[PDB]
Amino acid sequence: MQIFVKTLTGKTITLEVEPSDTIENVKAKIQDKEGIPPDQQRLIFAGKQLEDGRTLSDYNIQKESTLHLVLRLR
Amino acid sequence: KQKIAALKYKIAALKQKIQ
Amino acid sequence: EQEIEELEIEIAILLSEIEG
Ligand SMILES: *C(=O)CCc1cn(CC(*)=O)nn1
Repeated sequence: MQIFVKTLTGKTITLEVEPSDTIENVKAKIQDKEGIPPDQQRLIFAGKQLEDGRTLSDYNIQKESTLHLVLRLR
Repeated sequence: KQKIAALKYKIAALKQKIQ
Repeated sequence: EQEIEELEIEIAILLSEIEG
C-alpha cells in the first residue's frame, strides 16, 4: 500500500509500505527517497510521535494515510 | 527570534483551528 | 535551534490532528 509523509516545508513523499513495516523501516524508506538519516527523522501521526520498534499497523496507519516528518539534529 | 515568534503564531492558530 | 525544533514538533502534532 502507499502512504504519504509531509514536511512542514511543503514536501510530500510517497512511500510503498506493508502494514507490518516497522517505523524504523519506514524511516529507512524515507532515507532511500530523500537521503535523510533515520536518526534525524521524527515521524508523527494522529497526534503522537512514533517509536521505532512498532509497526504501522500498531499505530493504526492505513493505506493512503498521511504522516508528518520533522527533522531533529540530535 | 523571528522564527520562534512565527512558529508560536502558527501553534496558536492551529489550536484555534482544532477548537 | 533546539527551541525551534520543539515548536516544530508541536506544529506537526497539531497538524496531524487534522492531516491524517
Ligand atoms: C534554537 O532554537 C535557539 C534559539 C534561537 C532562535 N533564533 C532565531 C529566532 O527565532 N535564534 N536563536
